[PDB]
Amino acid sequence: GSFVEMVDNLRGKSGQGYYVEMTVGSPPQTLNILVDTGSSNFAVGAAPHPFLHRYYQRQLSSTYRDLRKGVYVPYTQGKWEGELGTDLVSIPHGPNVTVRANIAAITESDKFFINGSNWEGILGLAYAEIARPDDSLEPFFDSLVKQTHVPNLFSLQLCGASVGGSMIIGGIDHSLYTGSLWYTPIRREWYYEVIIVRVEINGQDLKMDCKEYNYDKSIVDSGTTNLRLPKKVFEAAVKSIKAASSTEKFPDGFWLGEQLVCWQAGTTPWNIFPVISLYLMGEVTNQSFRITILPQQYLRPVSQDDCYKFAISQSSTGTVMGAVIMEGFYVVFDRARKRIGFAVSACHVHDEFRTAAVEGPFVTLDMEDCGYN
Ligand SMILES: O=C([C@@H]1CNC[C@]12CCCc1ccccc12)N1CC[C@@H](c2ccccc2)C[C@H]1c1ccccc1
Repeated sequence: GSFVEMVDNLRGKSGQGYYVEMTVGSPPQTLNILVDTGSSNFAVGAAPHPFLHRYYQRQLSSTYRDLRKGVYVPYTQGKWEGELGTDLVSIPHGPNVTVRANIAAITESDKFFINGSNWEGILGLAYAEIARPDDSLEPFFDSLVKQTHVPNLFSLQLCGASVGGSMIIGGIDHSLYTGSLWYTPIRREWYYEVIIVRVEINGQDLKMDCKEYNYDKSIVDSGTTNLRLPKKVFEAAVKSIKAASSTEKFPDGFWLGEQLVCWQAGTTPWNIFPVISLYLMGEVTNQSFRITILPQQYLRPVSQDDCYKFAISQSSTGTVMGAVIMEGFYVVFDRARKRIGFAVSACHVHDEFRTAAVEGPFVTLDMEDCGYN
């Protein structure tokens, strides 16, 4: 394929995020940068920090322009602060272009950088609406599309377990997937917001009002590890997953992520755990499709023992389809056509009895009733 040089341009550690090399300034300064479809700022470590091997040195970059305004990104659960500027940015294993992008130079942070993650910054790939300090700060990808002829599309193949993957910028690599691509509309351009219309555990409908699946939003977020579900959905899903996997018993805290369970090397009974199906709104009236994930996806590896964390968790800010979901699939962020495509990944981690799937079409009525207003 023509996109060959962008294949396998992602690295990472399990549960710690996928990152791509980005080259900033003049002369060149290359950093490892977290690929995050759940935020909208391009920001880099710019001062020494215990968890950073390298950082951005603005004084050494002749093309760096100070924007003379501070920037702060808040969280649950930590934060970072820095200075706004612009500089020249290229992706050596991405598109053959160089753009002047907004860059936040991180000078202080709390619980942002992860010990041993090997990334030194973050690439916010979502829309300007959620950018800090506000929506006037053009996100990187917006700059890329405005300044170059790179098509308004990227795609992600995240390969789970030391992890790897591909970010194809400007197109779709057909070697990265099998079968067909199925598209769900981007409801609104802020986060990558989608609509979930039905949930099944081992083919059994969870039978909740579909509004609950998308309260108060459902997003596709490459920077979040887990499948995160609204409290009511989480509880019903856990109750159903428990009942489906009853050939073995697990402590209550396992389902809450407070306890881990370990198996002797290569003896994890994947077969005892159910498959989970998320149905997404399709592109045609009353039409949906489903993506199916294996226990290999939602049980994350954390001696001769393999330890696993239950990687479905509770959320009070909507559903978050994180890496747990994305790792089964080749995921197309077709910004040009306001839609997200899903196909079975060529690097899909499966066993000999079951496989991750993207299947359709299905008939689902009143799907418009499922969205939060
Ligand atoms: O939710 C996120 C991202 C979205 N995907 C992964 C995320 C979610 C899970 C946590 C996390 C951790 C590291 C990197 C990414 C992410 N944010 C970016 C960084 C985050 C932050 C975290 C810790 C300290 C300071 C800032 C603030 C937030 C944010 C997003 C959008 C607007 C404002 C803030």
